Amino acid sequence: KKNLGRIAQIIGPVLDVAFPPGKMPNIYNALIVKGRDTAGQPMNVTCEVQQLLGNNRVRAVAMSATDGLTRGMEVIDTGAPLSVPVGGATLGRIFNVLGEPVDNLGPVDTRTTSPIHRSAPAFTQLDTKLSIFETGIKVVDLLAPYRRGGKIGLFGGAGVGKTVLIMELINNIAKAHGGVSVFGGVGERTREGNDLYMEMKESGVINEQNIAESKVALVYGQMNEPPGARMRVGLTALTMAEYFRDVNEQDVLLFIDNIFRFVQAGSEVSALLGRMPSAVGYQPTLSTEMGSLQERITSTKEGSITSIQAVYVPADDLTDPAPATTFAHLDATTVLSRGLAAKGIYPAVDPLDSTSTMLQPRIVGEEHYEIAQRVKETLQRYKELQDIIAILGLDELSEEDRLTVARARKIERFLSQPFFVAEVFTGSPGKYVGLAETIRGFQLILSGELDSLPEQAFYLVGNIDEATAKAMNLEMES
Amino acid sequence: KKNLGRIAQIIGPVLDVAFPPGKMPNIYNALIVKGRDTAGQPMNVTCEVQQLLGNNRVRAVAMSATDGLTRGMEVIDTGAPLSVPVGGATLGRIFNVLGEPVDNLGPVDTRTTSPIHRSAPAFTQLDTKLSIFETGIKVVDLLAPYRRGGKIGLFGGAGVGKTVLIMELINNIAKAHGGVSVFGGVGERTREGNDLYMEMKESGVINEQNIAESKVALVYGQMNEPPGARMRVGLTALTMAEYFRDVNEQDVLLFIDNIFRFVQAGSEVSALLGRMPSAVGYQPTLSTEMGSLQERITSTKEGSITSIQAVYVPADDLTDPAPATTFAHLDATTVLSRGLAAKGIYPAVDPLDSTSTMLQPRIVGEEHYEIAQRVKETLQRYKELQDIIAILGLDELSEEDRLTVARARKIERFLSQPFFVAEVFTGSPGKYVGLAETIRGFQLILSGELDSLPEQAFYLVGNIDEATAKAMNLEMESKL
Amino acid sequence: ASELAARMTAMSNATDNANELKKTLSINYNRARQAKITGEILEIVAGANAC
Amino acid sequence: VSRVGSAAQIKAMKKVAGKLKLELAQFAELEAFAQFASDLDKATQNQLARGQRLRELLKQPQSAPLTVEEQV
Amino acid sequence: MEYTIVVAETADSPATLQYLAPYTGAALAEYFMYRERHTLIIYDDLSKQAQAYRQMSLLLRRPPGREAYPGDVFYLHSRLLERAAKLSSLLGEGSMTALPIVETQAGDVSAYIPTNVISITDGQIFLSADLFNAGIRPAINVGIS
Amino acid sequence: MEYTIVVAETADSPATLQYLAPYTGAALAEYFMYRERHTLIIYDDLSKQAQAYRQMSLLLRRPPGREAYPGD
Ligand SMILES: Nc1ncnc2c1ncn2[C@@H]1O[C@H](COP(=O)(O)OP(=O)(O)O)[C@@H](O)[C@H]1O
Ligand SMILES: Nc1ncnc2c1ncn2[C@@H]1O[C@H](COP(=O)(O)OP(=O)(O)O)[C@@H](O)[C@H]1O
Ligand SMILES: [Mg+2]
Ligand SMILES: [Mg+2]
Repeated sequence: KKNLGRIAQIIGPVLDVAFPPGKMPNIYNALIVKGRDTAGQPMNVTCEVQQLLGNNRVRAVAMSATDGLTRGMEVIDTGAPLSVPVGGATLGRIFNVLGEPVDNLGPVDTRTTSPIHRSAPAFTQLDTKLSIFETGIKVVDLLAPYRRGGKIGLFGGAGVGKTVLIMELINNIAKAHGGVSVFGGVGERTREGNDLYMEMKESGVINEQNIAESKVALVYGQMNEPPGARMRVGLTALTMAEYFRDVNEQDVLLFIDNIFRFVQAGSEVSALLGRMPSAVGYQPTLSTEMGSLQERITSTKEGSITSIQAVYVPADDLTDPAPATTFAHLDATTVLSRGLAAKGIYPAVDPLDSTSTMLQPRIVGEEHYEIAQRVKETLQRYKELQDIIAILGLDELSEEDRLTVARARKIERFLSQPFFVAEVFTGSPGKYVGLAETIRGFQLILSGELDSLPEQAFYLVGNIDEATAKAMNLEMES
Repeated sequence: KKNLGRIAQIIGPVLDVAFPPGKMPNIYNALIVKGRDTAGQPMNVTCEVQQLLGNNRVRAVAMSATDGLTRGMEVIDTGAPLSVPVGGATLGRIFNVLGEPVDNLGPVDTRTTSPIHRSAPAFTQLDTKLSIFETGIKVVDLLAPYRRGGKIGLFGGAGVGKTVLIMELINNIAKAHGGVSVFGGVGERTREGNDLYMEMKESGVINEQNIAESKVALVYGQMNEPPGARMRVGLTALTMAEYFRDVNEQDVLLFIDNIFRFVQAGSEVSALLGRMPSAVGYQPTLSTEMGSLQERITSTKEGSITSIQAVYVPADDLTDPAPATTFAHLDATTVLSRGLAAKGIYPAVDPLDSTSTMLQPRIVGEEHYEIAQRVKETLQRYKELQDIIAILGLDELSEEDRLTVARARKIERFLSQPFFVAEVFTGSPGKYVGLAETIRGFQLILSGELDSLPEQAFYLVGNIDEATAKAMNLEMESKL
Repeated sequence: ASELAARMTAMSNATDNANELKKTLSINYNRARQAKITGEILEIVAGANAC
Repeated sequence: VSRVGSAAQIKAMKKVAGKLKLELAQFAELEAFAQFASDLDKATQNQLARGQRLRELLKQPQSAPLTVEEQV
Repeated sequence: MEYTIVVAETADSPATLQYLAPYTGAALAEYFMYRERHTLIIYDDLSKQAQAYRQMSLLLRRPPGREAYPGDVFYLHSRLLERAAKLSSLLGEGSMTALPIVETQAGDVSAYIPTNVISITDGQIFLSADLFNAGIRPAINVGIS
Repeated sequence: MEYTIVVAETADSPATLQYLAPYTGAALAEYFMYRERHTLIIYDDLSKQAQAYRQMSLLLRRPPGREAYPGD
């Protein structure tokens, strides 16, 4: 005997639903429109109450296409927020925003479901253990080491390598991970989700037979989806991540590509809700919508989520409010560059604009910390000299400033690395580089014992030994 | 107080007050709201009528904090604008916007009051005399001489030195000034308001033993005030400074810090008064407000007002419409640079952008004028060269251009000066420098008779005798 | 003559690096010029509707 | 910028560091100008030495504070 | 023109028909995709669809963003270009190669409309104007493409 | 922590509580300032107080100003 609504208005994906005066749905509750098409009757238009409007009327945002909805259809209030299946039944499965399987398999076991709107963990239940986390990448392990159990951001514009670098952090880590990984695809290419679903199966992670032993749950709301769906994809993936943290008490990896598209979709429907926008046309509730996602990610004293997010940066502008509101939530930010990707240095990580909480001597060690400083002191000094050498060139620099230019020109190429994922672009095989290899490889450039080698010997080699073996062939071949 | 109104809306500092249909307050009248405090006692909160709205209700901006007010409280209309007590009874006293004494002494005698809104003097009443007064400052007395009876701006961003310069003008001028001084603190720090009060006392200008034998009236409208109060602080201070001019017939100093906050406080309430924003988020009445206030500050035939006022320039952007409106009203703009303050050259007066209408040979003579041009020609020449000495170095210059570089290094240091008020920043005692000592010193740097001294000999010295005697100490300590 | 032609080579490369610089500074100015005007009016048209 | 100045210090610090702000500000002008000349004289070359020693005084490790004794 | 449909809007045409026409031409291309054929769709100026939808929504008094384009500008071109796909063998293996064309202003790849489509598209072919003026037709900048 | 109060509003909280967190802290500081104690208060991110106040005033439908911040 649920209360029954009628649709009053349809403006895009935003529906205004007229309810009886005694009973109104609460904010964030899900509504099921009856729905109708040419062939059949789909109840697959799920809504979500945003605003109570008055005159016994709510304002809801649809999670599907609203084409084919008529003013005056029956709307069913579910009485609860949007619930999603969680647990071991979600392992190996691709989901909608609505928690519904897309992978053309059997229906999921919905004995255990969970709402997508939950409060964050309490201040008491947090853990303060600062463990380092190794990724196999030379820019990442040296100059911005990642937080085991914390938020991590990959910043950069279009076509710089956020997706290729995030597929390297799945490749190096998620198979070596002792727990469940969760991928959340928010506003990305549906082709890229097809490749990841094949990369998981080919790597043995999503096994075709005995699918309940898979340790990856995929959640996809991509570019084609309506903007109300793409707001709630990240909350569907996060609800499934925080089941394994709270109930199964496992360490969880949470890859979300892209969380900018989570913001951009919340900006599009905020225009339809009639709200007064903030700077750059963004929604006024931007820091609260963004913080409602990121404060549910933090690790508890039961389990631990590590999230690696790709944050798209519009127009290469890190001062844009949607990149800027993300920086406050992150333990490590890996800013990718376009000027480095235009050179072909990959991963195109800006080594000075990429930061970390972890790069402190009580965490990384004293040997690691004193060399991460000396790389950044070298690349800062060469950053300052690129107005003198922009016009006059190298010829007018002093003996010391030419030596800092010479070493920093070798540091920048040894920061680059071939990836396993990028073996279909270049053909060269990727190299995992351990941190013990990374610290000693930059000890040699800063001590100057490899000043005789050419600079192209350091480009796209794993160890510093491969930079030595490449230096032979450039010196040998005549 | 026969008109009773009721509050219809409270949105921020702006009220809507509804009145009986025939009888309504005129614009700029003072509505006194019979509010109540946290105890339930009666507390008066004064508002000012901005616009009649129709349907027998006005829109009023409050001069106090509106938190605690209720839709439905009685609002009386006094039938008049804000009357402010003026006269000799207001000397050495600290006032609100409303003329109420802040400084925890006796009640002020309100037998002589003047309303805060009035018209500027007519075109017939303006005086024609173009006179210079001496400030003790080397950049000011050489390159932007201040007009007696004139309107002076100090332009610059936060932290370049507008307040230390205006505290130095109070130190140099207001002691030997013949008439009354009036400081209007508009939208600034209460520490700096308190700091000034102590400064008056140690200099004997508040004269705390025999009050109203003093020579200053202080009005403060500081940052913690609501924007309704900040709009009118300038007006209250000027209503005081116009009584001493008109009735008492004497020359008045009117220091205003800050005249940007008059413009900013109107901008905070303009969108709540219902106005569409003008360029850069400012009220569409920016230049009429600046104009209303500035026009009142003028020297007439009966008395004189010399206004020395700081203008805040947000983000060091002089193209902002709040400083850009102010430049037209002034007789000497003293633009302060942050490039010069980052070098430690203080007072950080940009001599190429600070100008005066008094720097004419018919006013200062041709000895002052010919060296004030040769200093500005030397520093303009060095401003053009800083690009190519950064790229190509000092060695590419001609020996004529290495010479005008080396003198402009030494002029720029010698424009700097230790202040009496800046002894806790310079670390060295301050210096009053006369105009003849200023003219004599820059004639020596330009001629080339001081080409042997190092450039740091001219840094923070008063006289040119102090620059050479500093150079003798730098030659002795070079041997040591 | 070798010194004065090394300098002529250096001042040729400096004046052509400064040409390539001046072009991309004129393009990056016009982007910032146009974005300033677009952002300035959209603050004004927002305030013109909000009253 | 500190808008209180040496009133916010003890007498010992004011006697020593009373001019240190404007000396480093004037040094940092002339260090940037000393890169523009090839052969510079000793009265500049002394002040470029003293200015680079006054910069080395001011560097600290994190959360290892200096007492006011150790600062004077 | 025995295997080509031309969907033609002009500049004299209204902004809605220029906003509409890529979705028309994509749905012509989906009739053959889901009938096991292979298809090739070209959009000449996705740049000019973005400015016609901007024209529409500023006349609709909708709050815009960067360069006065609205928020639905990404979803404009990603409804369109996610319809281009090599289909699986369970559907008959139709394909749709989409070649959109985006015009840049003095090579501004950081501009809002080129940067939205680069984040949708699988690759890009940079035609540069230094090469076209030098007679290096086709002016394909090989290293950046 | 023997002499420190920590007032914490994290970004999961609504904007009204982030707006009032410095006034919650400063009213605590004025308790000790007026009882003859000396107090230090750090507001870690005043810029985030203004963005919480921008959100409140734009959902109250107040007319915005520069960067859609309200005039006050
Ligand atoms: N490590 C790499 N080696 C070679 N090419 C790369 C590498 N990383 C990225 N790229 C190039 O950049 C292109 C776009 O990168 P992508 O991950 O799509 O960027 P974004 O995530 O910003 O969209 C890739 O198609 C690839 O050609
Ligand atoms: N004449 C001066 N001598 C030395 N330092 C100065 C001088 N003027 C300003 N300063 C420095 O600038 C700081 C701020 O200047 P202030 O007068 O407060 O300018 P504003 O009112 O624009 O902020 C002062 O605290 C002082 O450190
Ligand atoms: Mg990508
Ligand atoms: Mg000031």
